[PDB]
Amino acid sequence: SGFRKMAFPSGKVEGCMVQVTCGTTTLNGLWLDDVVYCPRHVICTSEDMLNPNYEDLLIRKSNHNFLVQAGNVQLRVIGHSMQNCVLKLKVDTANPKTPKYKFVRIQPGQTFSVLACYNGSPSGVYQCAMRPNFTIKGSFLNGSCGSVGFNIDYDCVSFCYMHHMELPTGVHAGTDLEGNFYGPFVDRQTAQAAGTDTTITVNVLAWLYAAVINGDRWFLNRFTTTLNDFNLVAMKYNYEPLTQDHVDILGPLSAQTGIAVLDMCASLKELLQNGMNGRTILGSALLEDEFTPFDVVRQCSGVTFQ
Amino acid sequence: SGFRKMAFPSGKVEGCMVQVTCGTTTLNGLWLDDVVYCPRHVICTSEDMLNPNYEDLLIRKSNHNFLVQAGNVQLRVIGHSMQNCVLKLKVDTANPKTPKYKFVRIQPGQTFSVLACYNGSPSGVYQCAMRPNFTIKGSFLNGSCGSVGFNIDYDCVSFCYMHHMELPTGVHAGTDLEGNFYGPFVDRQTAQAAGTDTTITVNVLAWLYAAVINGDRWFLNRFTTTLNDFNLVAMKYNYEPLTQDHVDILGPLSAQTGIAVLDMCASLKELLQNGMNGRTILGSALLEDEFTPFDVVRQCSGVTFQ
Repeated sequence: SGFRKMAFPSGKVEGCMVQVTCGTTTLNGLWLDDVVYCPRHVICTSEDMLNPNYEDLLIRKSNHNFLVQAGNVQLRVIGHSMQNCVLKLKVDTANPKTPKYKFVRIQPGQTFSVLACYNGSPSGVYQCAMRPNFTIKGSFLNGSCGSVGFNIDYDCVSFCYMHHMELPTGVHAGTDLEGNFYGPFVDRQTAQAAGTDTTITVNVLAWLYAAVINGDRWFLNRFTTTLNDFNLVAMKYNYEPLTQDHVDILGPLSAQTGIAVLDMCASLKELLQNGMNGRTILGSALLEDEFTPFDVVRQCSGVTFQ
Repeated sequence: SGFRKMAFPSGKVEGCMVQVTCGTTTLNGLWLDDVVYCPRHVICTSEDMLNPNYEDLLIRKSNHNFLVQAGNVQLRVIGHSMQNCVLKLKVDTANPKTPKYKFVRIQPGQTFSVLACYNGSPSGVYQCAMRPNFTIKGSFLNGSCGSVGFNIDYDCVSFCYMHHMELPTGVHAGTDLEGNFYGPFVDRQTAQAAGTDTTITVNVLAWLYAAVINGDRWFLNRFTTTLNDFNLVAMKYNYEPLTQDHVDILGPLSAQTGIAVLDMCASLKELLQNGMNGRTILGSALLEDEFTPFDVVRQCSGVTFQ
């Protein structure tokens, strides 16, 4: 029993992290097979970041200007390419630790693990959600760019996120592994607005189900509700609206606990309109939205990976 | 910027996890060099757990009764030994992935990462604290026993915890890697009382300093206080008392932020006596005590490991 914000085991990713240096700037890269993926702003100095012309800047750089380092071994860059916002640095040797991997573009509200790295060296791992406004509330210091987010199917690592920027508001932005930003952000040091951040309702419901499974039942209320009437209240508290797809996704959790999804919605609705009155749920005084319904089933059923 | 409950990268540990089977029971083992460490109650059936005579039970078991499996390879048990509450299963092959390691007995209030495993296969990693009552509030399903907790010095893994038991209260108990339980617990399925759990005050102060560093300053109050007067209030709220050693440990955080330790104590004292009034600190509505002063400096300075 018990419930924790669990990250995926990071080993399969740790062996893919390299240090990329272009000029003075050094950040992290992802060494899969014979391509090193890293943020293209590695080619930028502090001045260039304010208004970078990446095509022009990249053209002033040559293969020999990129120093890729993995531990105390050096990789030779035999080719460089820019895909949207990622640099593809083709090196001469394929990473012998290359796991079975997938590149995926996740949707807001999905969770993944981040391996936070500095100088190509892992410092820690934590689980987070892609906010509905396509930011992440991470922990990234200077030099952590190129840190990646991932999910692990049993033997297959799904890379979904590469860190690029800390917005001036202190939240973090990045791309998928094809270099396409999540959200409306660009890799330039300018003020950039993230949209209104909403709470991921289906995740909160998932976590409520986890709370029931772990014995926290006090929020099971006397009421029920409709999906239309629930969404009316959720809109007021900046919760994303619930769809039938979300109900369908919560099906197994409803079956395991004997609590229909709309009955849990009535409990959540009451939690929103009346708060938690100095009480907790799974140790939290706030409603948690960084567990998907799949995270809950995974943790409550103990699925493992390679 | 930003702050997250970061776990250590788990790769160095993942390659040490094996599956141990004795009779019907299967749990996790730790394969270091040529010794597999696992909970001795692997030799127990469900009935034996209520009143196990481990010496007698172990004597009824032979080397060929222990099936150690790592992936799809089998390890041959060439010897078995019981050290306090751990079984030492000497196998014929030394783990080629054996990291530089240390066995350490940590003190209550210290943090470490747990690699939660089932059938010898990693399912997730999370950071936790050893409570002052020598329990841990983990996430362990059936078959997760033998999961280990660890810290990572740059290249050296310090194993500090092996999971053995979920207490009937749903909290978790285990041993160091020499088999000595943390706390007054025994590995038998009987009601076992954990002491009063207190909040780890020096950790809460560390996390306050992290909050200042990350821009959460509203709790910096108009007051100051003495170490004697602070401990008077902390005792009322089930906070462990603060020593000069704790003050000395917080020294660097005090230097970085320009806030004397006793001034932070006055802020914490006010937080205790008056609550947080529906406000948050680093995203939390509760005071967090699972970051040590070293965790904060580590995360705020971005120290890395092998």
